[PDB]
Amino acid sequence: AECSVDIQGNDQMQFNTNAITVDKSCKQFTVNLSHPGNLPKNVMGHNWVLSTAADMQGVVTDGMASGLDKDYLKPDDSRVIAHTKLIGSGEKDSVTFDVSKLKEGEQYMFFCTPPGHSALMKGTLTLK
Ligand SMILES: [Cu+2]
Repeated sequence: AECSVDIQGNDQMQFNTNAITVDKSCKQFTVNLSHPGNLPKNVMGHNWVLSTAADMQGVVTDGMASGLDKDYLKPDDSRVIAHTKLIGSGEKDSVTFDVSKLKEGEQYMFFCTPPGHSALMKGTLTLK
């Protein structure tokens, strides 16, 4: 409903949006991630990861280094505000997070951390 969004990552390393708006009065927000296509998780897995704009580089750098078995996220990374798990084609995962984690006027970015994906699979998240 108003406090959720559906996003897709496909076999061509595309998310289907580059901008998410969250109603600032939502108590929680949910992202429902899915993966059209047929490529398996070990080839074309995707996740959905939220951080500040400033933290994204570091999250991506350490995430890509962390490997498939760690969903390409640094374990215990305090910069990651919220994340789904890593999913392959035909799979689905949802994450819910507390909108009080987020500041009106702050610049947030969502992105996919797997090797080769983050520059191609990113966007803004902003409160309205
Ligand atoms: Cu991806």
